[PDB]
Amino acid sequence: SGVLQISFPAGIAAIRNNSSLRVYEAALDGGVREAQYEGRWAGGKPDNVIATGKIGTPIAATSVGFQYIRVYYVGADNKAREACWDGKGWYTGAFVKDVAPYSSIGAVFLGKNIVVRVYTQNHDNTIQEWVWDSPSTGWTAGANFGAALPGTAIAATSWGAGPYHIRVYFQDTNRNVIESGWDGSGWYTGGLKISNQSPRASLGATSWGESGSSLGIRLYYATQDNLIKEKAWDGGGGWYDGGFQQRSIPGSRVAAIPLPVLRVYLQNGTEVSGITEYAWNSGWVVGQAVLPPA
Amino acid sequence: SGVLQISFPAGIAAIRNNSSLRVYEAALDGGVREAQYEGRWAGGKPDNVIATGKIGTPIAATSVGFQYIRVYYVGADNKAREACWDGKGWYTGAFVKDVAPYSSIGAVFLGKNIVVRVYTQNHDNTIQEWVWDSPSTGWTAGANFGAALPGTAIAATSWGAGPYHIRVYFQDTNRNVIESGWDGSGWYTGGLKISNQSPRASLGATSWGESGSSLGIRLYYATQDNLIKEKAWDGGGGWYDGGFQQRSIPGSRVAAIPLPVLRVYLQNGTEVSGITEYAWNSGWVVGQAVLPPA
Ligand SMILES: CO[C@@H]1O[C@@H](C)[C@@H](O)[C@@H](O)[C@@H]1O
Ligand SMILES: CO[C@@H]1O[C@@H](C)[C@@H](O)[C@@H](O)[C@@H]1O
Ligand SMILES: CO[C@@H]1O[C@@H](C)[C@@H](O)[C@@H](O)[C@@H]1O
Ligand SMILES: CO[C@@H]1O[C@@H](C)[C@@H](O)[C@@H](O)[C@@H]1O
Ligand SMILES: CO[C@@H]1O[C@@H](C)[C@@H](O)[C@@H](O)[C@@H]1O
Ligand SMILES: CO[C@@H]1O[C@@H](C)[C@@H](O)[C@@H](O)[C@@H]1O
Ligand SMILES: CO[C@@H]1O[C@@H](C)[C@@H](O)[C@@H](O)[C@@H]1O
Ligand SMILES: CO[C@@H]1O[C@@H](C)[C@@H](O)[C@@H](O)[C@@H]1O
Ligand SMILES: CO[C@@H]1O[C@@H](C)[C@@H](O)[C@@H](O)[C@@H]1O
Repeated sequence: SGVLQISFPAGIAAIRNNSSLRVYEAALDGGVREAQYEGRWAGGKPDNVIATGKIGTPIAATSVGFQYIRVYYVGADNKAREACWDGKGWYTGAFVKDVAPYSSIGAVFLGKNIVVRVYTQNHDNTIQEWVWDSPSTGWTAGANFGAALPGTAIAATSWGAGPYHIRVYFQDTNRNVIESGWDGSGWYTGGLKISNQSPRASLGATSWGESGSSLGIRLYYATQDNLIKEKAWDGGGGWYDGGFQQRSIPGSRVAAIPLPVLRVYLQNGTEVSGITEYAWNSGWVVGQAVLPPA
Repeated sequence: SGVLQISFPAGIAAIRNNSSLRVYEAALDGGVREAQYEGRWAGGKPDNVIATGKIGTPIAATSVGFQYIRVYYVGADNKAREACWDGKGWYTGAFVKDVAPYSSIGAVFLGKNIVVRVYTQNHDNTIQEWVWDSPSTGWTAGANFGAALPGTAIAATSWGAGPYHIRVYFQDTNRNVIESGWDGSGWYTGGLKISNQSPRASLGATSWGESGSSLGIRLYYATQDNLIKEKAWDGGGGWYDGGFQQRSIPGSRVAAIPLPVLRVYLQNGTEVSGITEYAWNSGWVVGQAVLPPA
């Protein structure tokens, strides 16, 4: 066990391809460790580092199956960087952007083609989108959502193609959790608002289905009491308070992968620094008490 | 603006000569910054750095008036190090000791001569005493309190001249806050016990008076739900829950300087990452909403 090498609190990101999972956790030296679920849990060790950022790096991960994985982290040079998987080994990606030293990161693949959005916080504390549509044009600026709380968590999810549907959750300068939305016709301010939350309260999103009845979105958020709670959206909506409620360590990040393998990853104190998996199976249960390298 | 350079959460240390205060706060690049109170608050800026540790460095600070100041921090190499003041300018101390990567620091002067104790957590997770008695002998290993919780906070306070009195507060492997005492005739387990507290809950001790009726000890500590509360010992005895109960950011540190200039420093989310001063004046009040560099 080298669970004590895991940060307290760690940056956490999670992806899945069917019942194959990956969880990316921050080591306390800035190392971004991969944990693998392939019918059992492995990795999280020093030889599972896919890159090194600064101590306290946020992690954001996104994928198209396991055909393409992209993991985002912040270096000690206050630049967001990118680790890449294209089926035959990890490599450094072209994504390099200056961020506020306290910036969080969100990232999404758009549809089943290799199209990427990354959301970071500028020095001026605005949320800026980064766009990759193809190699010819490379990384460009997309939308800037304006002033956000300095240090805000940033949580992004996408579903659909033609058009793509994107939601980005972050805190405004009055500590409210708000939502930036895109459905093909410009960015708007969404229906989701959690009033007057804790400064830099952690945020995690997942989504499943398509626009209409099948659609689901879950947004996991820190309460001022070191709980992680859940806002939920299904089909045509009405945001509501979901059943997920769990005690966490102060500052726990949270990451979610979607139904039908709905899992939520946080730090609740197990083995001190270890990450815990919660699983929806007609009700919340302990999916795995502590992730590798425990 | 400048206050956004302070870590979230930040190591905090405080000392005082009469009504002259010094507060040491960690910048989010590991910078150890000095705020000064000389009838008004100043400092906290980049040209007030006295030393640079790893991001999330703990800070311990101890003084004999303002004739002698010692400030302890952890470097990027997992070595606890010292910045010194002898009344003529800041220099690098001889104290360089290996520490677990997540180690805290407690440090005390013993009496009015130049005698120092530093408490750290070793790689094996034991609490280690470092002894400085004179130049002839230099830094030596002292007592070892055994297994502690990996990443425990460490708070240390001393009073008295001969015998010297030392109390060291830290978290055992069962998450209980416990006390190591020295009254001149060997170390013992003290009466202070705070059962099954949050793994690595912050800790801050001040003491005043002398063994006898005039003795004060105040131990500030973090609760599971982001309050800082207080354990109080007055002269003769009986630990009691103190009046001091404030809301904090997740993982806020706490530092305190003794009555009759009793002030508690913590991070409650004012200007996001600013340190707030509480004052004792027949009841707890706000003394300084936000410390420099804000
Ligand atoms: C062998 O390939 C496995 O699956 C890939 C999707 C990556 O997660 C890689 O780190 C892992 O070793
Ligand atoms: C081919 O380019 C690689 O993958 C693209 C989808 C981007 O993530 C890019 O930064 C990376 O270098
Ligand atoms: C049409 O409403 C938009 O899409 C839904 C899926 C929700 O994200 C809602 O808050 C948003 O405003
Ligand atoms: C049926 O309940 C709703 O959807 C489930 C998938 C869970 O997210 C639950 O917390 C939520 O209230
Ligand atoms: C049946 O296994 C459940 O689903 C897997 C895909 C993992 O999330 C595992 O930890 C969980 O117990
Ligand atoms: C004389 O040596 C200086 O003062 C002593 C009290 C110690 O703090 C030592 O590390 C420092 O270099
Ligand atoms: C006499 O009791 C000893 O000294 C007191 C000042 C307290 O620190 C107590 O916990 C300790 O065990
Ligand atoms: C009687 O009041 C006690 O001593 C004061 C000096 C404060 O520490 C207060 O919180 C404590 O309850
Ligand atoms: C006289 O003013 C009070 O005491 C000073 C020594 C400082 O603690 C100051 O911030 C506080 O308001």
